[PDB]
Amino acid sequence: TCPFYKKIPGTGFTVDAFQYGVVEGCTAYFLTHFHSDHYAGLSKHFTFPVYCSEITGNLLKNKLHVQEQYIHPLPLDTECIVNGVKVVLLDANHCPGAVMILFYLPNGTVILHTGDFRADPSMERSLLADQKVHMLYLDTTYCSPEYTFPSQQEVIRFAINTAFEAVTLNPHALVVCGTYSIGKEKVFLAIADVLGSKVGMSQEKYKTLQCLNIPEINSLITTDMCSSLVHLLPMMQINFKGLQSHLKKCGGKYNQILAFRPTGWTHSNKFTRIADVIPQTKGNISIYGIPYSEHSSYLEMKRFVQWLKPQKIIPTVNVGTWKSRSTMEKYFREWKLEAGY
Ligand code: NI
Repeated sequence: TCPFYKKIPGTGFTVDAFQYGVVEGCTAYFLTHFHSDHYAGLSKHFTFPVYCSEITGNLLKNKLHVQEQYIHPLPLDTECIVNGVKVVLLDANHCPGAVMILFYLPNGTVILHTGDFRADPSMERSLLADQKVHMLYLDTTYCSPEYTFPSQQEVIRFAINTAFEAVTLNPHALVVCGTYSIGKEKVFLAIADVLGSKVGMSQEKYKTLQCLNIPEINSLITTDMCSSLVHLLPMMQINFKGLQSHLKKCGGKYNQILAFRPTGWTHSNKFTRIADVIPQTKGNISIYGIPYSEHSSYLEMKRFVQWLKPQKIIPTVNVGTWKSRSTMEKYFREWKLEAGY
């Protein structure tokens, strides 16, 4: 049954609630981004209205085969009316098409649902600056102080230099990148750019990237593996056995694989810097895990919430244990006391 933290009170609205069948009294279903835990339930046999971004729209149409009539895309940074309630979609700085949603309730209450996000100081100069937020439904994925990680810019610099070096030393070395969802496209595209290659992928994956309104995308990707020296594979296949297997398949064109696994956080972040990261090697195969996060670090989250100063916070991640809930409420109190709201 639909949990409370996916219901928007004083509306007929839910957010990311597609796996509970028909939710008693919902007139419009919001989808924040195209990730499977969030869209779980949608299919071609869905007949209620779905509100989302243009890009999340292209993906529901073309990947899930939801029918054109039930997909309601909205532009970002624009005041829009939906069943008599003013709403605004903002960029969540998560994966492509990922949005936060502001609800302006008839009674004067104002609600922000972050979906998944990586908080940034640039959000402090959006339409959020213009008025007061009473409730915050918050992505709390890394809501604990141990969770530190570098900026996206730093991680990309590391990857670019690592790849460029290894390929300038051995022109017969292949770079391979893992993927299982949308998001994190920058890793493989920035590596391809430094190497003057296009990225090579399956037909299912090419299709997915065609949905994302990436500028000049036809110039950056391809389904011809042979012409491309950066290859995407399913993340499951990023291990010694899977890569060895894939090296066989290239037909004596390459003698070395360098590979990148974009992890989230990993306990090595408590002891080591980005500059100091080392791969796992076995023969002509090396695999780097790199901490490219599309979620807030603890400090980024804290800063955002302290600037926003909401009256109530309702977490949407790590809600399933009493220990998690309790730990989060302590950090929310600390934040509120340190900042005076
Ligand atoms: Ni997500």
